[PDB]
Amino acid sequence: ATGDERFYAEHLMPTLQGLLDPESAHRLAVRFTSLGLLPRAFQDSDMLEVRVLGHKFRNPVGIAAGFDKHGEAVDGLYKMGFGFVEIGSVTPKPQEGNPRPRVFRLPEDQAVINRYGFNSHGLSVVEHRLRARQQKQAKLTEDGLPLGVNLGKNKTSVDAAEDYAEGVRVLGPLADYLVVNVSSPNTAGLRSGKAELRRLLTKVLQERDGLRRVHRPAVLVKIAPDLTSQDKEDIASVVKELGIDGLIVTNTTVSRPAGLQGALRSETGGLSGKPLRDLSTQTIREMYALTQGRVPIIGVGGVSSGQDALEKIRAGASLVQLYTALTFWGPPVVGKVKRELEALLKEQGFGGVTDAIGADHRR
Ligand SMILES: CCn1c(CO)nn(-c2cc(O[C@@H](C)C(F)(F)F)c(C(=O)Nc3c(F)cccc3Cl)cc2F)c1=O
Ligand SMILES: Cc1cc2nc3c(=O)[nH]c(=O)nc-3n(C[C@H](O)[C@H](O)[C@H](O)COP(=O)(O)O)c2cc1C
Ligand SMILES: O=C(O)c1cc(=O)[nH]c(=O)[nH]1
Repeated sequence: ATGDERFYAEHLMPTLQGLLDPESAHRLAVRFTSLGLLPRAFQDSDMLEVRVLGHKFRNPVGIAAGFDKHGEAVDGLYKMGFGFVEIGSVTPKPQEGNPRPRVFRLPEDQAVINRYGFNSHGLSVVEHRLRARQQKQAKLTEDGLPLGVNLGKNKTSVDAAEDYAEGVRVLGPLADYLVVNVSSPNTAGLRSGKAELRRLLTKVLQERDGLRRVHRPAVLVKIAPDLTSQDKEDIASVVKELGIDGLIVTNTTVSRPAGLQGALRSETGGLSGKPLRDLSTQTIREMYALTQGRVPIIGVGGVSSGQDALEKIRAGASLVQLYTALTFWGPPVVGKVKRELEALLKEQGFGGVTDAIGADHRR
């Protein structure tokens, strides 16, 4: 462990989180990151490179959606050491989200509960923000640092599929991949038969296919950790039938695992961090098997170490993301996870990340 890792985790982060409300802490982090005011970041080795979704990824550790909802801090996030950045969720029209407070810390559980409710600057604002750096991003992507854009829907929209279609049209041309986020716990009706998922995704794929080739992103579906076995079967079937490019597994949980200690455990919202970790890993495992290992998965939920990352990779993830760990460990967590993952890959006889993807299924 580095000097910075210990100082951030043992002293700086607990101190700052003790002085700030949770949403203020989030907002300041976005500001600092946007300005590049960051501790020095670990040099990515060849072992960490992954080729998937039509792109090179210099390392397999990404920032999950929700940290940079409005695409304000993309360059700072690459500076932090992330191999890829996902922004959003972005809704078609601007919207405020839920009333404050809407983010809650559970430090005794290394967890967070949020009910932001898709607060979003909206597609137009985000479009113009990404256009301002569109060629810089093209070079970053060529250098193995791709960009994902996560699409949401407005609270009052009467046609969910049209909201996602609008997102594809507006931000698709600026993204390496898009995410159809049908799994927020904090918008009424979002997570809801099989035929309607098929309908929605058919429309999204048609819109994507209508973009010019150099502006044509991969399309992924991000799913909840709270799905029934039937839901998971159905999703796998639809994904294969339509040629969806990948899955993001998982969003936050509306469950409250036995054992949570935080005083705020019974707040409404999605739970993230350590209590979500294994529920998410197991969802990756099931989705990989249901798709015969032929559908790339981005694994997310409770990653704070190289071991956590490798467990998701071995379960079937090609790439991982984190968010909640950053709230407790700060920016040095990114180098920590990468260093630990490289060490474990070597210790377990893997030539690189690619060799470990889905390795548990071959035992
Ligand atoms: C879930 C909302 N949330 C929270 C509170 O739960 N904290 N938090 C968060 C909070 C963060 O720091 C808060 C305390 C801040 F900015 F005031 F220092 C950070 C973070 O990485 N900060 C940071 C940075 F951007 C750049 C340099 C140095 C630091 Cl310490 C990253 C985070 F993700 C965050 O996003
Ligand atoms: C405060 C907060 C906001 C989030 N916002 C979004 C979002 O807008 N869209 C989305 O798909 N996921 C969102 N997520 C979920 C994360 O992307 C991720 O799936 C989940 O938090 C699990 O990862 P973690 O345990 O590493 O945080 C959010 C999570 C948190 C904590
Ligand atoms: O904006 C939110 O409330 C939100 C969206 C989402 O997809 N996941 C989450 O945990 N929160």
